[PDB]
Amino acid sequence: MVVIRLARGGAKKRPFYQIVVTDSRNARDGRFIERIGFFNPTAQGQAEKLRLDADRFAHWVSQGAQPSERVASLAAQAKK
Amino acid sequence: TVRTLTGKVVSDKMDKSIVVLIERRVQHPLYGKSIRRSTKLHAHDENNVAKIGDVVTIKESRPISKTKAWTLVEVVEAA
Amino acid sequence: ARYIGPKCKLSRREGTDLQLKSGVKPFDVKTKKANKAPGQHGQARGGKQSEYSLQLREKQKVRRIYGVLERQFSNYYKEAARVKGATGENLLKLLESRLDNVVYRMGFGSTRAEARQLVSHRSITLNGRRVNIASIQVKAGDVIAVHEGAKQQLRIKNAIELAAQRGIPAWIEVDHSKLEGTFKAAPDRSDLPAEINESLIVELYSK
Amino acid sequence: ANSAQAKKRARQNVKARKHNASLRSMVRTYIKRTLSAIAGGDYAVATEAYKKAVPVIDRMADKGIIHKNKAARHKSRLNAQVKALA
RNA sequence: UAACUGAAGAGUUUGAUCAUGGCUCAGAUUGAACGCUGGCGGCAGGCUUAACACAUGCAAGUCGAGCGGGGGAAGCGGACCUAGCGGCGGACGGGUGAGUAAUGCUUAGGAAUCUGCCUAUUAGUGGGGGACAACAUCUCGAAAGGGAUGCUAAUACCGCAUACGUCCUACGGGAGAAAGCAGGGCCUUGCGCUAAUAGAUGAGCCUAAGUCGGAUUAGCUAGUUGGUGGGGUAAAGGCCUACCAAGGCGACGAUCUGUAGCGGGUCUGAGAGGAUGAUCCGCCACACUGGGACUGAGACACGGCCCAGACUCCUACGGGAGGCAGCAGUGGGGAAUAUUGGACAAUGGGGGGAACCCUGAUCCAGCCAUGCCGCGUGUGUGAAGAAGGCCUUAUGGUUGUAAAGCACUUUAAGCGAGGAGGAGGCUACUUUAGUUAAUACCUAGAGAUAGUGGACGUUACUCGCAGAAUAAGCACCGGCUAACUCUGUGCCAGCAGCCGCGGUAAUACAGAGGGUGCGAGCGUUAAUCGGAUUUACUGGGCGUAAAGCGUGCGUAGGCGGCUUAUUAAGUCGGAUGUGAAAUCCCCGAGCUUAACUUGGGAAUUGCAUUCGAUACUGGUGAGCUAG
Ligand SMILES: [Mg+2]
Ligand SMILES: [Mg+2]
Ligand SMILES: [Mg+2]
Ligand SMILES: [Mg+2]
Ligand SMILES: [Mg+2]
Ligand SMILES: [Mg+2]
Ligand SMILES: [Mg+2]
Ligand SMILES: [Mg+2]
Ligand SMILES: [Mg+2]
Ligand SMILES: [Mg+2]
Ligand SMILES: [Mg+2]
Ligand SMILES: [Mg+2]
Ligand SMILES: [Mg+2]
Ligand SMILES: [Mg+2]
Ligand SMILES: [Mg+2]
Ligand SMILES: [Mg+2]
Ligand SMILES: [Mg+2]
Ligand SMILES: [Mg+2]
Ligand SMILES: [Mg+2]
Ligand SMILES: [Mg+2]
Ligand SMILES: [Mg+2]
Ligand SMILES: [Mg+2]
Ligand SMILES: [Mg+2]
Ligand SMILES: [Mg+2]
Ligand SMILES: [Mg+2]
Ligand SMILES: [Mg+2]
Ligand SMILES: [Mg+2]
Ligand SMILES: [Mg+2]
Ligand SMILES: [Mg+2]
Ligand SMILES: [Mg+2]
Ligand SMILES: [Mg+2]
Ligand SMILES: [Mg+2]
Ligand SMILES: [Mg+2]
Ligand SMILES: [Mg+2]
Ligand SMILES: [Mg+2]
Repeated sequence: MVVIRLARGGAKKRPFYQIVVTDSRNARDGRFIERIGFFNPTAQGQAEKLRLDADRFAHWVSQGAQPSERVASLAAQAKK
Repeated sequence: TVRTLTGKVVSDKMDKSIVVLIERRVQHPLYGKSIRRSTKLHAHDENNVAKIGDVVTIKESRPISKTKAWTLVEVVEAA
Repeated sequence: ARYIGPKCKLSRREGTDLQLKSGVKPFDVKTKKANKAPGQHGQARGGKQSEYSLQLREKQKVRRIYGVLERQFSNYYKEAARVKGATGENLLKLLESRLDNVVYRMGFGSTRAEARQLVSHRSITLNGRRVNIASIQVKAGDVIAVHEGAKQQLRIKNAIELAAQRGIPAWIEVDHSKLEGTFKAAPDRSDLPAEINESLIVELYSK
Repeated sequence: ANSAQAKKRARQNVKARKHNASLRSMVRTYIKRTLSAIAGGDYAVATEAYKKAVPVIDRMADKGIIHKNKAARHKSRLNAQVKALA
């Protein structure tokens, strides 16, 4: 199954997520097919908090991908 | 969308099969002069048309046997 | 780590003032052994001083003016050799933008080794927040201002006199009234001394 | 097997293997009868040994016991050897 | 706008000199180890040696809304639990580098293939049978585990029927599936099951060119190279086999032997090169040693099966068990490398309609100066230049504003108080689409009131309190190389990277006083590149320093006169695809700064495809006469 999930690479105690389309069997931080944005839960000052490219999101959803429950909430949080 | 090579027949002693020799002029990595390099490909004949000393164009295909994956296309200059 | 030892002993080795031990009756007349190098054979006779001792000597002088140990100073040089100016004056720019140095010019504190005691001890409010790092680079527009919580200790009222009578540079817009700084842009290599030679430091760091 | 479900899987493996071997044997048996009729040379006995094998082969390729690409091959190569009888 | 900026020498052969030529030194780096010393925080990193043997716990389950049996609480019915059958998972995630010199990897391209779950679209789901576990009685055994006999459900198994499209066809025709369950009112949605297509994804196969030594290894092959018929595979193919033919590879290094996982990258260097392949990402291989197959969409399966070997363990001698190169840990080897910790709160993974269960992945915490980065160990004054120590022309000089004394300050550690963020959501309570008999149920979306949910965690951070109080060492001082004197010793004791010191004035040994460099570190050993133009492509030599074969002739090879037409292989230009991400570099954004993290670029100048240009080199044809 192709899915859309968050890959976690930041620093210890301050995480930074990539929004990534990938076969669900690969390791969380391993091989992937495409990256379509990013998510920063801390995001001080002039730093972005979320950025999701949505035309590629729609393309992959319609090809059969399954967004996670956090990426499905962030795609509704965006475009708002 | 089918890549081809042109080269000199060097054997035909086998049924339905030639052996082309392809030559290539390639510049050397550290001293950059030039080199003559050669590779012999086993290619597939059908009517046994090509003869030793001939120059022929071959193209790639699916395997035909163990060590044969090129098919003859024409005899460009029969000699 | 810092340096904690005789202050004017390092002034006699370098032959210049080095601006330590700030006082109203220094005139560099607080040692009376001045212009005599330290120790047993201090100025015994002439000195060879051949082409690696002069480079190292002036680098040591610069370092001891500002209180920077060798690792940090090497990092400064490496950063200055990277900017697209010229390695020479980038270094002095980087060294004059520190916190304790900027707060020493502004008059709070007599010597730099006490401007550091003020910054480190959480008594300075850069852009409204009590920072306690001594080497923070101060950029164009930083408001340096004394913390309202210690504007009474009498270490300041003499430091603000000794500051007067003295310089008031062309890149800090101070006023010893409410104790607020407003750092300008950094200075160029015409507002600081010209004995400080830095064509030798670039060749010292490139042997 | 150091788990409960590991030996349950081993246990089911054995039933499945016993049940599959019978059906593979069954397919080979009918291919053998068709082939030993093709040796005889009788076009009619052969076309009647072929009509009793095709349903068995297709039934067993539907259950997954063989691949359907393999049943297709057996059907084609066994029909091209009784057409060449007469 | 930036993404570029680049290159140093010294000592040592002589009485002296110039050259040659080695040796040594100053730099950067490390998964380091050792010695002396040791306050703190942030980020990382932590068996490189024995792919050595492994005690103990944990690392893969889940579903009662597929199915019979059971069980105990509670008031004969509701709820609740689970040994067995059945589904799905266990082929991922995690470890390690033994084998592998090309069936691997990298770069660029292909056909002849299959693909659970997921998305889309089409035709369906009809009616019957016979079993086996559990269970109930026997039964061998110390145990583990079987053995007999009956009895049973099912989305377990097998016929029969019917198939839009699917398979074979000689175009006439022939062949082949499936299963129920749940929630609300037979009819409705859901969740499933069957057949097919094509997308996603994932895997198998092919080709060309690159990928470490050795000729003190020159011949190697006999299913070996090719073809036809048959078998075999998901699929091309000597993959297999019977015949027919005889071939195929090799000085452009075959065969044989040694070593080795490969790449993105990392270190060094001005570059060109040279070393290397820990940590992070991709691919391959392996799982105590060798040989197999089963089940499955997928394995020839790390915590699965069979049988061979070794090896360990229990035993009642009847009989059996096992595989840390998963996380912790033990023994051993070694110069050397950590806790038998916490939670699933977050990101993922498995199962489930959900509730929720599992997860040594992961997120965290403990230990270690192992590295990088940052902070502290106080700040002013202070000339009776106190005493003491050391040198000394005996008076002075130096340690030295250094210390005291006096005046302050309290960063971080400590003791008290407040306190974000990492949690989006879910449950209730209203309301509006949605399909439908339907405003039920069930999927969606809007609203304010509450309830609930953090392992880290005494969190970061903020604010108070007391007092300089709790916090400095190591190497060196003849030249190279920054920095000098005294005493002890007498070629002894000793030092030493190189030159070399030491035989009674030792700036070179040992202590002492002074100084120099670095600083929570400082020295030594080991290793790589540099300096080394000291293997020289960039970029060296060969009369006498090392170096022209004793001399010819000639094979492969390399190179080759002049004019012209043509070709377009080398050469040059443009366009298109590719060159994973991370890393390096440049702008700039969060960390109080900095390390660090991160947005965007630039770069990856290599590869392939295609369209052009013809001066030069090559090919082809035609001419010439200086060789
Ligand atoms: Mg092959
Ligand atoms: Mg099960
Ligand atoms: Mg159960
Ligand atoms: Mg290996
Ligand atoms: Mg069934
Ligand atoms: Mg039927
Ligand atoms: Mg049925
Ligand atoms: Mg053939
Ligand atoms: Mg065949
Ligand atoms: Mg054959
Ligand atoms: Mg060889
Ligand atoms: Mg090896
Ligand atoms: Mg060089
Ligand atoms: Mg399966
Ligand atoms: Mg199978
Ligand atoms: Mg397994
Ligand atoms: Mg194990
Ligand atoms: Mg272990
Ligand atoms: Mg030991
Ligand atoms: Mg979890
Ligand atoms: Mg504190
Ligand atoms: Mg919170
Ligand atoms: Mg000297
Ligand atoms: Mg003496
Ligand atoms: Mg000595
Ligand atoms: Mg430090
Ligand atoms: Mg070199
Ligand atoms: Mg030479
Ligand atoms: Mg000679
Ligand atoms: Mg001669
Ligand atoms: Mg010749
Ligand atoms: Mg030629
Ligand atoms: Mg060309
Ligand atoms: Mg890249
Ligand atoms: Mg001619």
